[PDB]
Amino acid sequence: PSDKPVAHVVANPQAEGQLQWLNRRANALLANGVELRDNQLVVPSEGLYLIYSQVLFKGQGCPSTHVLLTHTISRIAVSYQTKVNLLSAIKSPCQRETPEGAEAKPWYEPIYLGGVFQLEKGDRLSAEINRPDYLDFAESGQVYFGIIAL
Amino acid sequence: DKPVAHVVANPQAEGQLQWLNRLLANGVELRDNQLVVPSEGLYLIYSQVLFKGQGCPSTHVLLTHTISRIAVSYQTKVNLLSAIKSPCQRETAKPWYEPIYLGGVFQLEKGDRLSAEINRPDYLDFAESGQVYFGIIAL
Amino acid sequence: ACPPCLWQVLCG
Ligand SMILES: *Cc1c(C)c(C*)c(C)c(C*)c1C
Repeated sequence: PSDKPVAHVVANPQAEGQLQWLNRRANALLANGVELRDNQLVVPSEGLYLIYSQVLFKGQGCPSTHVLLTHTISRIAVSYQTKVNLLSAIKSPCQRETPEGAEAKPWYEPIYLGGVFQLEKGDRLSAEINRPDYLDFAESGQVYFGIIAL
Repeated sequence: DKPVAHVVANPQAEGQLQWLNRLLANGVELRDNQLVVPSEGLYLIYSQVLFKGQGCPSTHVLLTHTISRIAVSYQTKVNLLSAIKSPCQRETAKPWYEPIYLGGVFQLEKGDRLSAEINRPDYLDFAESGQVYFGIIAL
Repeated sequence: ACPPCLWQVLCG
C-alpha cells in the first residue's frame, strides 16, 4: 500500500533508431495515476517529484572528434503548451579520431540525470536524446526514465 | 517504520567490492554481500562507485557497474540498472577518475536479494570517503 | 561519511 504516484519506464529494444519508452515489461511500472501517453509521462497531481533517467551510448570507433551526445528531460505545461528543460547534459566521447592505423575500438558513454521539481497536474515529461543511432539496449537496465512523488 | 539500508564499501577488502556489515534497519539485512528485502513493495534502489586509473594503458579498458535482483520465485538474476564506461581516451602518466551512479524505483517481493557489482575491483577508488555505496528505501 | 547525492531527499 503505497499511495504515492510513481513510474519507471524502459526503452523498447525492438524499436530501432528511436528512444521509445515502455510500461510494464517485467521490472517497469506505472502506479497511482501516472500514465504513459505519446512517449511522455503524465503527472496526475501537483507536487514535488524526483525525476530521473539514464541512457547509454555506444560507438564503434571514433571517426570524428566532434561527436556530441545529449540527453535532456523537459516539461510541458497544460496551461502553456511550451517546453522547458529541467535537466540536461552533454558529452563528447571522442578526444582523438581513430588513427586508421588502429582499428575499431568500441566506446561507451552513460548519462544519468536526476533532480527534484515542482510539477503541476497534467504536466507532460519527456526524456530525449540527440543520437538514437548511438543508443545501446543490448541489455536490460541500460536505459530508463522515472519519477517519484515526495 | 519503513525499511531502509545504506551500505558502504569495505576499503580493506582487496579484489572484490564488499559491502560493510551491521546503517541497515527495519528488516533489511546484508547476507552474502547482498541486500535482502523484508517485505514486498516499491523501493528506490541506488549506488555509486568510483574508479581511478594511472594513465591509459590501452583504450580496451571497460568499467561496468550493475545492480541486479534474484527473485525467490525466479531464482534467476535479472539486471535492474546497469552502466558501462570507457575512460581511456587517446590511450598510450595522467591519472583519471570515473564515477558511475545508478538509481531507480522497483517493485520487489519479500526475500528478493539485491547485488551491486563491478567488473574491475582493481580500479576502485576509496580516497574519497563515503562515496562508494549501495542502498534502498521503501516508499 | 554521507555526501550529497541525487536521491538523498528521500532518506531524510
Ligand atoms: C548517506 C546517504 C547517501 C550518501 C545517499 C546518496 C542516500 C540516497 C542516502 C539515503 C543516504 C542516507
